[PDB]
Amino acid sequence: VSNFLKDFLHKDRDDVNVEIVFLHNISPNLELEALFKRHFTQVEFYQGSVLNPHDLARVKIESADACLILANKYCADPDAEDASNIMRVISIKNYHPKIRIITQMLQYHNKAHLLNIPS
Amino acid sequence: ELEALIAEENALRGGYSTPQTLANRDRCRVAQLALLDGPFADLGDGGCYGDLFCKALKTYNMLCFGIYRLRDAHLSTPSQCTKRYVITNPPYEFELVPTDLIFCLMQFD
Amino acid sequence: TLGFFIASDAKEVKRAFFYCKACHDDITDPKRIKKCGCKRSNVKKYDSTGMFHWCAPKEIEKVILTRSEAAMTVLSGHVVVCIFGDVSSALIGLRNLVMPLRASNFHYHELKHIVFVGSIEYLKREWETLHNFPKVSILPGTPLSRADLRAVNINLCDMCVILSANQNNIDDTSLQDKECILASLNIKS
Amino acid sequence: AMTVLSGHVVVCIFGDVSSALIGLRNLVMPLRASNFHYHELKHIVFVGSIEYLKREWETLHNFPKVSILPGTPLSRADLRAVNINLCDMCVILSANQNNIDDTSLQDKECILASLNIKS
Repeated sequence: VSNFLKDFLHKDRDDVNVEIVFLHNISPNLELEALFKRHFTQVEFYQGSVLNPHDLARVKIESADACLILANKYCADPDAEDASNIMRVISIKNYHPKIRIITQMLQYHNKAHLLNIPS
Repeated sequence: ELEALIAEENALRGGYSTPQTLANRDRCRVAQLALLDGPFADLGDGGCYGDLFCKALKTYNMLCFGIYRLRDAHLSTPSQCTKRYVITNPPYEFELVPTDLIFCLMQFD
Repeated sequence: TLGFFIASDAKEVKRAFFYCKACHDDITDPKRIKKCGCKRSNVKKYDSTGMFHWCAPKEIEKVILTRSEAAMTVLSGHVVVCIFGDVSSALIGLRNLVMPLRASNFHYHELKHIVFVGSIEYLKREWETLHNFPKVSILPGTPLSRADLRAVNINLCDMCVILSANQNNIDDTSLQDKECILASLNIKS
Repeated sequence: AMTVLSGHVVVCIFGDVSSALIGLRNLVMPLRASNFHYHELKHIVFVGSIEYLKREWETLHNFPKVSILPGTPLSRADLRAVNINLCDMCVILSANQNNIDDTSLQDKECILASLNIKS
């Protein structure tokens, strides 16, 4: 998150009126508390999955410019987090089929599963 | 008894065939019949479920069991979907359409 | 004796033994029905019970087949079964799928041919419970690999079963089912 | 199943390869104790994983009459083939005492076997 927040909420942007809403089931440690306290006016964290559509109803996913799904740089199996992010794309497009999603993958042969979805 | 016979060695062994054996494979299987090539192609459209029940049971002893109706059948405009839903125990009021795949329990000839 | 009835209510089936020719010959209304007015050639074909198709116990190298080998034989009408099973993954008991699909209430030509698709090094760990049934096949591939499904004649095929062998590993809850949903969509595309 | 060997003593073992040692040798020594005549002896048939008994057989390989049956004590056909009905006391010993789930569940295999033999 830090690099993404450093190169997203940067001083030299034009007209940033956009409030980042993180949504993740694991509660953060103290370092992320210190990081979210630094960006108080732009960042809101929430706890919960992106598979329960009630949790998507809490973050107002129905109306948002876009939803970005991040991915870990490392893992035991890349087909774990690849297919998990494909699952998250399936869920978010199942809720509201007119949203832009900018995701991440870890392989190239797992990215063909995103053309699988008709939405 | 077959739970016991599988319980003896954790395997499904077998042997020869008797007139007791081939008399045991007369159970009633589960199947799904069309409404085009069948006998009741006349009863295919506008036939009530009850008449199909009786004319199937009194002729073939096939227990009519449910109607597997196509989803975009009650709609007026022709769609292209082939997903069909399941209706269990239809009463006399239930109008039949010719493009169904009626669930029935079939006997063994 | 007992009868097993499909109804809509328990009072509909309380009716079901209140019957007499005299008391209830000519009543067509169910509410009217409910009156307690009664005054009162030695080839091994089947198994020992004779209820399942039983062939001879064969070797697993017979019913193994490559991608191009199944691509040669057109085998329409069949039933494929996908398995996401690793070697360390827990058992499923695929035998209980083959028994009621080889149930001897069907004729021998009437049967549906089963082709499993998955890791051969999983199916060898369960094949000692399935090695008695007449026609069956193994495809040593991956259900996500689309070329095996092209070679398995999925388009000209009966319902294809997707079963997740590795239910054992559980990440979150829904993520446990990720492989099955991912496969089904891939088959649809 | 060919050789009828009545009077014998079977010993069941629930031993996996990774499971800890038992020391079955200390069962065979006082049952081969030279206070008995050679015809007077009780023949021991172990029943269990051969890939466990190979890990302890280097301590038992000196004794006159002994046998291994590579099966499972829960598998009833091996007990039919081991002539359990025409046999002396049958010993059930749980090799995998190492894995311990709860407390009683550790002893589940032994109780399950004994009941199966009784049926």
